[PDB]
Amino acid sequence: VNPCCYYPCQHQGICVRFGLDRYQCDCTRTGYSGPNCTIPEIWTWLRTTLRPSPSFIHFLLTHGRWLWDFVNATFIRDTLMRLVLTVRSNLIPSPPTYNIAHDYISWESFSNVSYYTRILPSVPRDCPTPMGTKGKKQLPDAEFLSRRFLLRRKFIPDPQGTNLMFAFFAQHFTHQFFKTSGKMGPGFTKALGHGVDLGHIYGDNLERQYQLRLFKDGKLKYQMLNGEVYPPSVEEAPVLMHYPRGIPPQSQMAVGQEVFGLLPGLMLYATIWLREHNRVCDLLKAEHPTWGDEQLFQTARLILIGETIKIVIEEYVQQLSGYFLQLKFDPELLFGAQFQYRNRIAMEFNQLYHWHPLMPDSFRVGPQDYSYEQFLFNTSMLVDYGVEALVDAFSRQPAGRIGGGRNIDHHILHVAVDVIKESRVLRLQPFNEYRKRFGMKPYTSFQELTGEKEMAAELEELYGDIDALEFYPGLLLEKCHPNSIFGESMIEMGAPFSLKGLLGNPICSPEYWKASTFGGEVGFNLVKTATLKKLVCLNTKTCPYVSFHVP
Amino acid sequence: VNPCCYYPCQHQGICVRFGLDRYQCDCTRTGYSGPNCTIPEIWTWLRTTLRPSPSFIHFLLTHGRWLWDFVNATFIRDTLMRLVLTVRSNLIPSPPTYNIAHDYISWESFSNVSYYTRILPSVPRDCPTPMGTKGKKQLPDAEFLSRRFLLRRKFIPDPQGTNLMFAFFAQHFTHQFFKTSGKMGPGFTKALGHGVDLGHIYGDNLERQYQLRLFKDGKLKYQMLNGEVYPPSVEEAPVLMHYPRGIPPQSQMAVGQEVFGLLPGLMLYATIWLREHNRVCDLLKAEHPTWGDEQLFQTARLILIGETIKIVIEEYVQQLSGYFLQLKFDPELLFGAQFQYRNRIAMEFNQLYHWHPLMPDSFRVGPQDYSYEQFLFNTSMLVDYGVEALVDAFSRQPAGRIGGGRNIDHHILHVAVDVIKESRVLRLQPFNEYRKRFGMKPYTSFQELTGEKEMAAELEELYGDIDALEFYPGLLLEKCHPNSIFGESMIEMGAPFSLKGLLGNPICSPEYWKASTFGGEVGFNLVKTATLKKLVCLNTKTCPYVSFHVP
Ligand code: HEM
Ligand code: HEM
Ligand SMILES: *[C@@H]1O[C@H](CO)[C@@H](O[C@@H]2O[C@H](CO)[C@@H](O)[C@H](O)[C@H]2NC(C)=O)[C@H](O)[C@H]1NC(C)=O
Ligand SMILES: *[C@@H]1O[C@H](CO)[C@@H](O[C@@H]2O[C@H](CO)[C@@H](O)[C@H](O)[C@H]2NC(C)=O)[C@H](O)[C@H]1NC(C)=O
Ligand SMILES: CCCCCCCCO[C@@H]1O[C@H](CO)[C@@H](O)[C@H](O)[C@H]1O
Ligand SMILES: CCCCCCCCO[C@@H]1O[C@H](CO)[C@@H](O)[C@H](O)[C@H]1O
Ligand SMILES: *[C@@H]1O[C@H](CO)[C@@H](O)[C@H](O)[C@H]1NC(C)=O
Ligand SMILES: *[C@@H]1O[C@H](CO)[C@@H](O)[C@H](O)[C@H]1NC(C)=O
Ligand SMILES: *[C@@H]1O[C@H](CO)[C@@H](O)[C@H](O)[C@H]1NC(C)=O
Ligand SMILES: *[C@@H]1O[C@H](CO)[C@@H](O)[C@H](O)[C@H]1NC(C)=O
Ligand SMILES: O=C(O)c1ccccc1O
Ligand SMILES: O=C(O)c1ccccc1O
Repeated sequence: VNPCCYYPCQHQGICVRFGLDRYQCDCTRTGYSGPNCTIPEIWTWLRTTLRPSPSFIHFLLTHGRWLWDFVNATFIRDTLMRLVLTVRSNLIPSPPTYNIAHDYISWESFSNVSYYTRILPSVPRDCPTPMGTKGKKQLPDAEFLSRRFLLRRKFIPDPQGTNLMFAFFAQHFTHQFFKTSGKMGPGFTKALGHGVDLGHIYGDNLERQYQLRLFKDGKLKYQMLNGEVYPPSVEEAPVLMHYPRGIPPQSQMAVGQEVFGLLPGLMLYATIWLREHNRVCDLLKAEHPTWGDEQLFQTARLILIGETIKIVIEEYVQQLSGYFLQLKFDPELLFGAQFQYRNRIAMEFNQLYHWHPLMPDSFRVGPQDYSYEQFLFNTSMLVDYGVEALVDAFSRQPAGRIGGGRNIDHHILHVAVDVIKESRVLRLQPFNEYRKRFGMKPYTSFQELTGEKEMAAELEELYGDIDALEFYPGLLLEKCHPNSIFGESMIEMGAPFSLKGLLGNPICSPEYWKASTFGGEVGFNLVKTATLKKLVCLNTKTCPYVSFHVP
Repeated sequence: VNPCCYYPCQHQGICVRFGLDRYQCDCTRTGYSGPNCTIPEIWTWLRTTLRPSPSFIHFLLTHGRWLWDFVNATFIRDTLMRLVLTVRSNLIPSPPTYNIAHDYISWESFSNVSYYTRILPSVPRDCPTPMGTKGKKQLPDAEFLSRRFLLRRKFIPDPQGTNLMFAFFAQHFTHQFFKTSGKMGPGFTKALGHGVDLGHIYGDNLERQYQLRLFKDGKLKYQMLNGEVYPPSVEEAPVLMHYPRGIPPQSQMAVGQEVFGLLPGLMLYATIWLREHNRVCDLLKAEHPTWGDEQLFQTARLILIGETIKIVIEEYVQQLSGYFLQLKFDPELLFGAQFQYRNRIAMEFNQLYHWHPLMPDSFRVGPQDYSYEQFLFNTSMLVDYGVEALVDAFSRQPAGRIGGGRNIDHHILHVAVDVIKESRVLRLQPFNEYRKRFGMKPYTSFQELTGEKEMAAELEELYGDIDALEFYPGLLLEKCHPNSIFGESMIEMGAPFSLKGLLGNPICSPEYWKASTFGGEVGFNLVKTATLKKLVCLNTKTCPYVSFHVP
């Protein structure tokens, strides 16, 4: 039996098989010694014995508004902000390690970027069970598993007050790096940027960019409807889009992210960001009359990437975390650390970001309450209503609790079923293993995972061992932090993926974080001072209620 | 007139144009303040006032064998070795900056790797002269310039004792990252690895790899001739090669670097390294009976990359530098520094590596003395003679002095003419500017550059201003260090390009420099203990004189 199936090596040691039987754990720089990397070093032991519970830390970061307000106003902010950054980022490896194709480091894994990387090698195809050593020889029927525990019965709204504006933002945003290759199979991605390259705006390939490009003042092609700016028509800018057959080019918006074409929510943001890139071009042109198209274009894109990363950290992540510490985007807090300004999308991080439970039961656009059947492909709602309008709406309606269970609207429940299946193809290791890998202690019972006894009892008969509970179901079915949108593992496993993928962008490097990179103090400030509100409102005839938090 | 043409911004400040006229220098983190980044900071001034002449340093590193021997045996070795590494690496920017297409940072420059990057933006196409502000309005006719100063009259051998074994090594080696795209124009490269990916052995693209692959024990296809191993035939492994029309597949060796097909020197090494990869596979298979093709293949490639980087630093660079300090390859000397494990090939670094003057007047293979006319495409010399034989030969014959002037054999003189021309297309800035950029003070006269008065006088009438002397000619025509293969600028500008491109490989990162990456302590040591001699001799029936230094 493959010894590595027993996941022998601890604390990130590497299981290497030898001989027919045998295996050896590589505990290089692990912090532990021993045959399974279990015997700590004085400092390592001392370090972990004092490491305060993730739960505790969370508690602190969410209480004492008063105390925190003071802190946010002292230097201690940056101090912490930096600390968070560093310690968080360390769990994610760089350079990348393994891929769907290699549970080893190989030059090809490091070079071929069509692959999504992974943090934990697959459960060896020669293990006795589909999870390794424990559990049933067959896993719960996803359809069922999804219908029994992820299927929304009564809408549970997210307590943080996360509204639709955030739900759509998160969607649209994450759809620039999660873009699994259809024809290539799972574990392959079309987004070769692996990060925030704003490729869903400019196109995932050069040709497609040139298509959406106006080639005048560095602008992106667009069109006027009701004397307002929207993306161009597929007719105008002949790019490939995904619209149900029967919808004509003249009625399709060309945009950069083929899929975005079906959900006014997506196209809404796609219009704001287009509008923005065009506006920035005009600014640049003022300062640089001597500038050319590309120079302008290229520079604008650099600025937006800046805007995007700021809004994402200070407004988005703030909301999602509910922390009282005011997060801050300042790539200089890292100029002292040993950070690698590079990022590669993890298949695990893709699963984890399947926050479908945010989606509501019905989409209320004022007195009007639309159905999925009226939302899902409506090629007119955007133009009809207008940016400002829809923004106000989405800003007001709440999105559902993410973690917790049974909160995924049936219209998109299939997605989650597919996620489970896909996971298995990827031979993803067990939830409990990942619990460890990301600093946590594994669950000892289904009753501990979920906060209750009922479904914890069924999962038990279903899976057979907490040590066999899968990644995604484990993430979605774990008990939620007091009044949080989700629980411990979501944060403890997601945050590193998130923060490494945000600071590890070439523009956060000391090399590019020069004001010249952005066209001067002008462009630079745009980056240094972005706001979700400024984003919408400067590109709309009238500023509505804009916020990730429902009023 | 474009103000940036005057190269106003000092010490790496960035010239940004503004308004029709105007310009502003971005001295962010430059070390200087001021309108042109000229007013130092106390520490910066203090730092440069003590910075000992590069010449001095060189002197020290080349005398006192006695004193050095002691030092090489103390910890002080590592100490220095590390220092060299860090301080050297800093001149090369990471992430990369500009490209043939953009004299600005642009996401596209950071993403599109078909581009060779550059350290210094081009001389703006709107400047009054082809070099900016100084010099003639037309540059010296390359053909002439090459015939008057680079054309060998009497062979000057390199004093360091560099032989042909080194000349060919350097050639073959550098032909894995210098691989300019024919159909794409200058400034475009086919080697998307930008470093030591050993792509000239395994192929520059996946398909081509699979072609040269045997798919058994992780081996590379090969063939037997005289009961000895050589690469396979183009017939056997149908890969694309470059052989004059009329040479049949059955008579062509398939190898990985299409061009290598024409020069027994290249194919000689290509055979050694193939032989090696196959041998390592056998080792791996012993330890890992349970291993598969890919696992074996992939792992072997990782080990060779290791071997290659060791031989390159400790034997190759040692010889080429003539230092008494014993250089050392230990990626851990960097685990403390803030280094970025990534590398991108500089167009400037490509020019600089055009060491054609190494090539002899005639190739002596024992009593036999062959002509270029008998060497240049001889599809049999290798098989005829045998690895061991040719190795001994090349190890004994000396190669010419690189720097100095008039030492390029006429058979390949065209190459240098083309280099000059190509430079101009790239609109490469002036030698003197690069002198500064890499820490040096610019030459004040042609007589100072060259050690003499004669040709210094002609270059003067030719160029018109030392401030107009071009990159390559300036490198090749500058006065050689006492008994060195070349002068100051070659080392001061080449070493950083070299050392950053050697340590900035993902395997030198603390993430991959685990013994598990190489299949265990076995593979690991292969890397940790490589020798040019071990390389040849373990793959040959008999060990000959092998060395980069002529006996
Ligand atoms: C009207 C609402 C939405 C619909 C109809 C929807 C549907 C889908 C579908 C069908 C897929 C493809 C996999 C499959 O075949 O099941 C997908 C993938 C995914 N969705 Fe959504 N989704 C919605 C909202 C969201 C939101 C709000 C987010 C952001 C949390 C999100 C995150 C993801 C992610 C990250 C993937 C993976 C994409 C990839 O790897 O290519 N989705 N979604
Ligand atoms: C029999 C000896 C050699 C011949 C016939 C030769 C010839 C050439 C030729 C023709 C090119 C293409 C450019 C052109 O059209 O002129 C080339 C490029 C170059 N050679 Fe050689 N060379 C020889 C030895 C060397 C050696 C010893 C080195 C190593 C120092 C070297 C380094 C280079 C470099 C780096 C390039 C640029 C390649 C690229 O960018 O694609 N060559 N050589
Ligand atoms: C990246 O890796 C994938 C898988 O190794 C490569 O895709 C396959 O490549 C082989 C050889 O060309 C083909 O037989 C397959 O049909 C390819 N497609 C898929 C979906 O597997 C891909 O070519 C690699 N890309 C690079 C640039 O190396
Ligand atoms: C890398 O950059 C080069 C130049 O920008 C791209 O090559 C050109 O791309 C355009 C659009 O496809 C074509 O019109 C040219 O014919 C292409 N070839 C050359 C030699 O310029 C190249 O496509 C880019 N590669 C990527 C992956 O972005
Ligand atoms: C108020 C104190 C702020 C400290 C900020 C540290 C950021 C959170 O750090 C996280 O802590 C977890 C629990 O120790 C670990 O498991 C994670 O690896 C780590 O990223
Ligand atoms: C015996 C002393 C060894 C010192 C090793 C330092 C490595 C050489 O360092 C070089 O020195 C040059 C001159 O100062 C600078 O111009 C270069 O930028 C730097 O890389
Ligand atoms: C190492 O791990 C294996 C598998 O979990 C176990 O059987 C073995 O006893 C462990 N050895 C030690 C010393 O912990
Ligand atoms: C599309 O939405 C509009 C409002 O924007 C609504 O009037 C119309 O009926 C919808 N069409 C469909 C097919 O749902
Ligand atoms: C800045 O540089 C320009 C161009 O070399 C020069 O004309 C100008 O006088 C300089 N200004 C200062 C203060 O050095
Ligand atoms: C090729 O080299 C061999 C020796 O290896 C020599 O005998 C033969 O004449 C050469 N052929 C050519 C065309 O130079
Ligand atoms: O810093 C965090 O804890 C965090 C948590 C969730 C999402 C983003 C984050 O930065
Ligand atoms: O360290 C150096 O000075 C050096 C010089 C030339 C070539 C390689 C090198 O490492």
